[PDB]
Amino acid sequence: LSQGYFLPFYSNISWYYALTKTNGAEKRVDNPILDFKDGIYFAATEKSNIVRGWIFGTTLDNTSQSLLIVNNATNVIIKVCNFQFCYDPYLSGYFHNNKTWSTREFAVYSSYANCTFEYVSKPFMLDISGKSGLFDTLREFVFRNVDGYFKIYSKYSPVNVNSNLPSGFSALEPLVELPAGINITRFRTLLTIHRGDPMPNNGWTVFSAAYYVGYLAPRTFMLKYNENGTITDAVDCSLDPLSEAK
Amino acid sequence: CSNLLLQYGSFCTQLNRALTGIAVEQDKNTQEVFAQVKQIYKTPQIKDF
Amino acid sequence: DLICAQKFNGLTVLPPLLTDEMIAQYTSALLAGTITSGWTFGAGAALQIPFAMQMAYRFNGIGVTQNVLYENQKLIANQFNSAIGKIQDSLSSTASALGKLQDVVNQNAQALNTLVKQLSSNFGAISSVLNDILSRLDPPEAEVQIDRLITGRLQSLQTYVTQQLIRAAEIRASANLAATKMSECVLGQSKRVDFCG
Amino acid sequence: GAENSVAYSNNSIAIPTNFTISVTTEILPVSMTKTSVDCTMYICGDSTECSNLLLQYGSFCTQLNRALTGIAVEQDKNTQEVFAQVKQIYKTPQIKDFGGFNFSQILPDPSKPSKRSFIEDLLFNKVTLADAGFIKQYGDCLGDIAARDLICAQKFNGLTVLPPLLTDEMIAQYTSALLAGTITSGWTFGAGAALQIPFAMQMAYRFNGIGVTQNVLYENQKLIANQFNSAIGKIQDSLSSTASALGKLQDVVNQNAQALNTLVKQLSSNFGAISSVLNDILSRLDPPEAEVQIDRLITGRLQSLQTYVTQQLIRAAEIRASANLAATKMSECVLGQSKRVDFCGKGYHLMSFPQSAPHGVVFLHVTYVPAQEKNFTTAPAICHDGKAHFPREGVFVSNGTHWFVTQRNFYEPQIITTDNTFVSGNCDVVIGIVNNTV
Amino acid sequence: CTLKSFTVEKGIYQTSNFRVQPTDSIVRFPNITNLCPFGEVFNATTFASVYAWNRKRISNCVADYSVLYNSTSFSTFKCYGVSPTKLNDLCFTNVYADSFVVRGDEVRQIAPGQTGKIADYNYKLPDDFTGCVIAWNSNNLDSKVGGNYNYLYRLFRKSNLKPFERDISTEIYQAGSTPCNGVEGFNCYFPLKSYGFHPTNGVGYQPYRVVVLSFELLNAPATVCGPKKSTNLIKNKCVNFNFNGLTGTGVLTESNKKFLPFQQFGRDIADTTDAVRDPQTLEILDITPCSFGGVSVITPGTNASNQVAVLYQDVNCTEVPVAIHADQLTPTWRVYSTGSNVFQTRAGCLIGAEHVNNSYECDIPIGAGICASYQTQTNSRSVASQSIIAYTMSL
Ligand SMILES: *[C@@H]1O[C@H](CO)[C@@H](O[C@@H]2O[C@H](CO)[C@@H](O)[C@H](O)[C@H]2NC(C)=O)[C@H](O)[C@H]1NC(C)=O
Ligand SMILES: *[C@@H]1O[C@H](CO)[C@@H](O[C@@H]2O[C@H](CO)[C@@H](O)[C@H](O)[C@H]2NC(C)=O)[C@H](O)[C@H]1NC(C)=O
Ligand SMILES: *[C@@H]1O[C@H](CO)[C@@H](O[C@@H]2O[C@H](CO)[C@@H](O)[C@H](O)[C@H]2NC(C)=O)[C@H](O)[C@H]1NC(C)=O
Ligand SMILES: *[C@@H]1O[C@H](CO)[C@@H](O[C@@H]2O[C@H](CO)[C@@H](O)[C@H](O)[C@H]2NC(C)=O)[C@H](O)[C@H]1NC(C)=O
Ligand SMILES: *[C@@H]1O[C@H](CO)[C@@H](O[C@@H]2O[C@H](CO)[C@@H](O)[C@H](O)[C@H]2NC(C)=O)[C@H](O)[C@H]1NC(C)=O
Ligand SMILES: *[C@@H]1O[C@H](CO)[C@@H](O[C@@H]2O[C@H](CO)[C@@H](O)[C@H](O)[C@H]2NC(C)=O)[C@H](O)[C@H]1NC(C)=O
Ligand SMILES: *[C@@H]1O[C@H](CO)[C@@H](O)[C@H](O)[C@H]1NC(C)=O
Ligand SMILES: *[C@@H]1O[C@H](CO)[C@@H](O)[C@H](O)[C@H]1NC(C)=O
Ligand SMILES: *[C@@H]1O[C@H](CO)[C@@H](O)[C@H](O)[C@H]1NC(C)=O
Ligand SMILES: *[C@@H]1O[C@H](CO)[C@@H](O)[C@H](O)[C@H]1NC(C)=O
Ligand SMILES: *[C@@H]1O[C@H](CO)[C@@H](O)[C@H](O)[C@H]1NC(C)=O
Ligand SMILES: *[C@@H]1O[C@H](CO)[C@@H](O)[C@H](O)[C@H]1NC(C)=O
Ligand SMILES: *[C@@H]1O[C@H](CO)[C@@H](O)[C@H](O)[C@H]1NC(C)=O
Ligand SMILES: *[C@@H]1O[C@H](CO)[C@@H](O)[C@H](O)[C@H]1NC(C)=O
Ligand SMILES: *[C@@H]1O[C@H](CO)[C@@H](O)[C@H](O)[C@H]1NC(C)=O
Ligand SMILES: *[C@@H]1O[C@H](CO)[C@@H](O)[C@H](O)[C@H]1NC(C)=O
Ligand SMILES: *[C@@H]1O[C@H](CO)[C@@H](O)[C@H](O)[C@H]1NC(C)=O
Repeated sequence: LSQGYFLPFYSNISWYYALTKTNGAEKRVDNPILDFKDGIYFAATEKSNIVRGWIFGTTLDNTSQSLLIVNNATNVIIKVCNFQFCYDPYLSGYFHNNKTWSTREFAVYSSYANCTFEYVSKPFMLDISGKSGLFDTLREFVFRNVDGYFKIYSKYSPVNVNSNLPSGFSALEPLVELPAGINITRFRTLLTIHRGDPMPNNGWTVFSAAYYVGYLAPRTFMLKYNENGTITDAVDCSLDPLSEAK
Repeated sequence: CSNLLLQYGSFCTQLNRALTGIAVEQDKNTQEVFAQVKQIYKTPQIKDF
Repeated sequence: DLICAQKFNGLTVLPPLLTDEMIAQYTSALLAGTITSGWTFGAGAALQIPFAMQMAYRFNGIGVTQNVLYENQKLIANQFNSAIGKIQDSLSSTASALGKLQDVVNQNAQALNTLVKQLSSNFGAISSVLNDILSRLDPPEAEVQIDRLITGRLQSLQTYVTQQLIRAAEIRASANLAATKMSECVLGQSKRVDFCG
Repeated sequence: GAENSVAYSNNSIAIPTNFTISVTTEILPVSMTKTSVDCTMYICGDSTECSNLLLQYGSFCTQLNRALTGIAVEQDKNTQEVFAQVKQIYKTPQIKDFGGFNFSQILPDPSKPSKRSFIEDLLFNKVTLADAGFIKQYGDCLGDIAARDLICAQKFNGLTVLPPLLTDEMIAQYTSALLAGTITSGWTFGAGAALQIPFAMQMAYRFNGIGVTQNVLYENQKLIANQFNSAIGKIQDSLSSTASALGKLQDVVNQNAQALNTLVKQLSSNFGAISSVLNDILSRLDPPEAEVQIDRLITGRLQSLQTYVTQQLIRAAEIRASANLAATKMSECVLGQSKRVDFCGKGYHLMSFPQSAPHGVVFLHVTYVPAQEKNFTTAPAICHDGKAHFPREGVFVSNGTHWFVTQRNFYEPQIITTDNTFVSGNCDVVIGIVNNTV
Repeated sequence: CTLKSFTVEKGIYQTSNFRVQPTDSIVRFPNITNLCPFGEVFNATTFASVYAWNRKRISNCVADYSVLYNSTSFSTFKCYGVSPTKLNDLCFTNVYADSFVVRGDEVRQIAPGQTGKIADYNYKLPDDFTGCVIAWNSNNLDSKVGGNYNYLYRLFRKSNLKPFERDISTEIYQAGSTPCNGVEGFNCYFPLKSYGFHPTNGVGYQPYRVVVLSFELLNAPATVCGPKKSTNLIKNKCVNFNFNGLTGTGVLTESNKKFLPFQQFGRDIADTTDAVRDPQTLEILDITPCSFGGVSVITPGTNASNQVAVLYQDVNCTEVPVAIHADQLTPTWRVYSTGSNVFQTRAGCLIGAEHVNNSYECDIPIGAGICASYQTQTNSRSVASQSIIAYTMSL
């Protein structure tokens, strides 16, 4: 039995879309400044890897230390700096004629200076090329700011569903703990919008994706571990009478 | 204080198990004394004893 | 009140599964089978027999042949009534129904009240008021005092539960005695001397 | 329960005209798993400095081990008091002509290596004994790959299970001697030497001991034998399928196993210390600073051992009460015929058969349990020659205009005669009286 | 010694454990042996300001503070959760520096429970710090003859800092209810102020360098280890072992359990490590207790005799010398480890009692239907001796 900040079972989770309607008529790009509160749970369902970054902070400009996570093609780049973000941050995926990706635009911040933390992990490449079908991947993260530590927990899973966050139990393994001593209250996601030659207007287009924001609250959870040390089952004591009896 | 009691130990499951055994034993005592039969006989209206 | 303090301090009294009226219905069924069948309902189905005959067999079962009962029948009945009448009256004013039952009830109530009053024991802490500990010390320095209080209150609960286990052992001995008596004294006629009177 | 209003009868009786020899089964714990607890192995493990701290702390565990040794010696004494019973080891009576009564599945067979009967086989199969009944060697715990079992943790943490002194096979030998003395002598072997008696006539005497004369048996002997065999077969099948043999015994075994597992899992309690890992305390703090945390751990684990021993003493009090009850039922229903009501079965007790079971005894109580009732009219002290007449072992029930003096628990009407009814007192003083006979 | 009495009555007694005392110590620290930079940490030209305090990884290292002894004397070396004496016998999976400069009178503020401008607006050590704090006067280094006006400290702040949380604002603080819109004034405050460490100031006003070494030890592979010298490995004897700071007393054996690639030790149902990955050979060694529980001593009584029998509970008679590790026992014990009268029971292995095929009544109940008795063999076998026998109990 462990008392901690958990995502309560069957909680009200905010679903956000990123999709182009018929023949580029209705464009859905949504980067609202959500509240961090006591850490968050963020789930991304996508076919093309479009949800590629995060912004964390309090004032979200050069007034306060901020955090940027960019999971672009070359690496994952975690930068705790005085990020003077522009009004509508997003990444722009540049597509080369040679079927390669040159996704370097940086429409997220206008500048950065006098900052503390830089981090790059696990040299890897992840494609954002358009794929026919439905959302093929579900990527889950838990973000916390505890005792001067920015904790990220992750779980990656290939799933094929029509939409809306397939029901199931996910235990997120410790991904990375960062020694960033910053105050975080508000955050916004970084999506990537396509550019190149998808349509000769050379405007803005997006691929289908969805992201999900849930709020951590102080609960008590009954967790079970296997010999590997992996959480294989969890009970939310406050969910219902049966879970409280458990 | 709940966190301190959680890391301190898990005595109260044992304590409540003992108390639940006591309560079930009280119910079983009442069953073995009073019930002891599964036919409820009503008062014999004919009172010429 | 005392009971409000017990409820607010996590101590609850679970009601017995059998209500007093179901207990009375069991006892009425036993009395009906005893004054209509006598003892045969303790083995199989109740076997009707007039009371003045099962009393004759109960005489037969103490070495006093039935020739004694009917030849004094009326007197016997009245005497029993007189006898029952006496416990009809003394029980009304002697407070003998308290006996060991009032002692059991007072013991349980006093144990619960003692458990409640033990919350004012410091147990070596700065105070027994957990909120005054928590509103005067930071979590580190309050760890020691709250751990002392936790150990003390856990030991109080352990003592309460152990004494309840011993009390339930003696209550179970008395309940086994009551079951044996109702199976023998009520469902038959015990030949044991000074067992049913 | 069902409402069964019985019509009180100022002058009528209900005499059961047909019985039902029923083999009720009860299960009584006789012993509990006796355990030994090592002082330092549990509290400290392999530590010289923790051993010194426990030495200067106090000498609690000598008293704790004295209590546990008393519990174990009492467990052996309970097993002697119930199973040992008669020391004379009577072997199976090869002559098996028991008047129809079979005992095939209750008397042990030499075919299988263990002299344990088939009913005993089902009883031993039903109780799991998943903790100590199985044999675990030190080589098993020394070499393992997947994960250390609960029993290995208990063994490595000072918690050992001492085997009972009486082996299950010699427990079965006690029960076989008791069964042989019961089916050849009946009850005379509970007082002196066994006095041989053919089973049918001691069965008739066991009816005589419940107010039902022997006139029932030799007249119904084949039916009696077949009824007992059918009852024993039915309880055999129910034991095979209903898992009712668990009852009290499985609860006791699970209680002991759960207590030991709680003791093991409670080593992870901090008790206010920095951690429950004694070596992490000892590998991060100096002996002065480590003494505070190790003393907190010593107090917590000493309290855990004290609690374990305290409910072990309470559980052994319950087990001793149940074993005294088992000895009373063994020496009042296997060595005799108890006249106590509902002591050895719902009906009128005939005998009982002890069966070995894991840490307990199963009694197959054979009881009378009459049925097939029939209303008659009854009037006592019939007035003949102006004198009251009372029925000696009779009831004075009536057929149509015919009055018969009848046995209590079995409808066997007989004519009124002076050798069956005794006269005393002038008639007319008695309240309900009527002669018209003898 | 178990009964705590020089006179022992006839019976069977569960002696606790006194056979084995380990005589060897085993240290298995990994291959690092590289002197950790304490001149690039402690001997830095300039530390950070307490408001913008630095933090660094330590990476693979041997942490021997002995190298710093003739470099400076640490006035404050309070350690939390770890004793200083044990700092040389440990391995740390993660270590952080947290270096800054304060005033002397404020070093007492670098502690879990503290209030003050440093402990409320600047650093705020947590309540479960479990690292430790080193501090030393640095008036010789961090002091200019005109006063060093670096090392800013946050003087005002709208709320107390969280544990280990940094805060660089450069904003404007409002004392009253009159907005400043980011400009200075009379009610407007710049939240940072410079110390001004002149050399000839009181010791409370002189600079102190604080390194808050926050270190955590987990099941991850050890990163920083102490100066302890790694010995050989003994794989069949009861020893004292210390692999990565995880000390204990037991028998190490070859194990076939599978660990995660980054797991250093396993755990039992209790909080006892039953397996450890030796970080030099990377093998997995099972850990077994030195103490063997189950040894019972069968005595006819000290006044009667001094010969005893020993029942080893639930063990193979062949394995008894290996089970109790008879090599390390005294020869008087090794008499009862092997021999001729080594009768095997279902309860266990009985050594020291001459098993007889006769069936006597029980005298000392052993277990599994076997009893021992002190019988007169002098009149039995010509001229023989009073001796202990074991047999199947008679029913
Ligand atoms: C983290 O930042 C938030 C907002 O940036 C701080 O919350 C504000 O605190 C000030 C001063 O107490 C209040 O006047 C505001 O009303 C607060 N706003 C909100 C939305 O809470 C918070 O105090 C900061 N955390 C720390 C530890 O300093
Ligand atoms: C992904 O983001 C990283 C971070 O900005 C990019 O790497 C930078 O590349 C520029 C120019 O090549 C360098 O000046 C920076 O030093 C790099 N920073 C880091 C942290 O590596 C990278 O180019 C981006 N990938 C793509 C495909 O645009
Ligand atoms: C980042 O912070 C530094 C430190 O304050 C700034 O550098 C100082 O700038 C002021 C201008 O007001 C000068 O008076 C100081 O001499 C500078 N000090 C140093 C060490 O350079 C720097 O300007 C800040 N960055 C930006 C982009 O403004
Ligand atoms: C504990 O972890 C190990 C290693 O990851 C698991 O063993 C793997 O199991 C999967 C699925 O059966 C196999 O595909 C891998 O090849 C296995 N690897 C190894 C090293 O055995 C093990 O299953 C985990 N434990 C549990 C209970 O899931
Ligand atoms: C036996 O004792 C009873 C008393 O228990 C006697 O009955 C009593 O007789 C006296 C005198 O008539 C009355 O005053 C009492 O009220 C009667 N008591 C009862 C219970 O009826 C009875 O006479 C005695 N008989 C003999 C033969 O001694
Ligand atoms: C008394 O009861 C027994 C048992 O119920 C009766 O015997 C049964 O007779 C029926 C009909 O022939 C059979 O089907 C059953 O199998 C018999 N049971 C046994 C145990 O043998 C018997 O007939 C009854 N006697 C009277 C007079 O009612
Ligand atoms: C979730 O929260 C939103 C915002 O308050 C609310 O409008 C909506 O009804 C909530 N949904 C549920 C199922 O509670
Ligand atoms: C007795 O039991 C055995 C084995 O169950 C069976 O073969 C035999 O027929 C039975 N005899 C009687 C009379 O029931
Ligand atoms: C006996 O009389 C009662 C009361 O009328 C009746 O319910 C019952 O069926 C009768 N039994 C017999 C066997 O006649
Ligand atoms: C039987 O009782 C009747 C009625 O009182 C009586 O007339 C008759 O004489 C009695 N018979 C005998 C034998 O006494
Ligand atoms: C019993 O009563 C029945 C019905 O009254 C009658 O037919 C029968 O002859 C009587 N027999 C005896 C023995 O009284
Ligand atoms: C009850 O039986 C008695 C004795 O036979 C008799 O005197 C009385 O009148 C009967 N009462 C009734 C009406 O049942
Ligand atoms: C270091 O050792 C040398 C050699 O004796 C000594 O001269 C020097 O003073 C020492 N360092 C300090 C700070 O004393
Ligand atoms: C610290 O650095 C100075 C300058 O580089 C050097 O003179 C001094 O010897 C160093 N001290 C130590 C202990 O390395
Ligand atoms: C550790 O060093 C020793 C001695 O140089 C060597 O034999 C061993 O292979 C090394 N192991 C590793 C894992 O580096
Ligand atoms: C002891 O080990 C030997 C050698 O394998 C084996 O034959 C014997 O059965 C073992 N004893 C046991 C398992 O009790
Ligand atoms: C006792 O009998 C066994 C049975 O074979 C025999 O092996 C042994 O040598 C005999 N003598 C003893 C045990 O002293």
